[PDB]
Amino acid sequence: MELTPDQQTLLHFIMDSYNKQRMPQEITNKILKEAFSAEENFLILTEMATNHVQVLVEFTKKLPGFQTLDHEDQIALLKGSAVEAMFLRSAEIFNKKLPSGHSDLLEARIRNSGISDEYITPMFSFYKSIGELKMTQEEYALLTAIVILSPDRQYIKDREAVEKLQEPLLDVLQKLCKIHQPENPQHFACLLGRLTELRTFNHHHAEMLMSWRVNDHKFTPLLCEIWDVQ
Amino acid sequence: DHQLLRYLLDK
Ligand SMILES: CCOC(=O)[C@H]1CN(C(=O)c2ccc(F)c(F)c2)CC(C)(C)c2c1[nH]c1ccccc21
Repeated sequence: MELTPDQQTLLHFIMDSYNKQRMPQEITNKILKEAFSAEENFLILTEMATNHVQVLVEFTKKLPGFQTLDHEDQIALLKGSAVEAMFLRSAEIFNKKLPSGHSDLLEARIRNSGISDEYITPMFSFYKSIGELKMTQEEYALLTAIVILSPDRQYIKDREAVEKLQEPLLDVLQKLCKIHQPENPQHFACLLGRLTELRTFNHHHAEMLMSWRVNDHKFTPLLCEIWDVQ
Repeated sequence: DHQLLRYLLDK
């Protein structure tokens, strides 16, 4: 029912690693500052994503038992989760309460940043759906760790070794859902269900990036490696 | 090869 000393220790350690990310305000203040062109926005978002991947690798390395895993599986786990983790983080940032009309202005700037409407509509639908769950920072952090440590990922040699690392994190999250939301016994199921929804953003990701209304699609070498672009 | 990702993982 309640968190054991080891579970409390695990949660606090995951939270410290997760808090090393760029602050939601640091991302929202840049966008909400001035009205930027599609060429400027693509450059702003490319830098944001490069930083996201950089901090994600550091967070991933800190996950208990990740260093003990086979080198090939480590790469496949990061490459297979990077996009999902970026959309989970983007959802956390968008749903952060801001002053009156600020979240609506942020939505407007992203919708008019150069991206095709075909990819925007399911993206803001997912952000608004995630928001409805009223997730805490601990749930966002644990859900990110669960996403990264998904054994049912492509090209993984030893699934069982990944299962053993994900299992305590699922147990911690399950306990937290029963604590923060005892009114809704389906809350944990909703979170896990949102992981399947996250997987849909993978297949057409490179397509969304190349269909951006910019003459030239420049990416950093790290993004090219993680997103399989250029 | 994912040499940049492998480097960031080793260090
Ligand atoms: C945490 C790191 O997030 C990113 O870097 C995103 C963020 N994305 C957001 O919608 C977003 C951004 C800022 C907010 F404050 C917010 F609430 C949401 C999604 C997307 C538009 C699809 C994108 C990102 N980087 C790109 C690079 C090239 C092309 C497209 C993107």
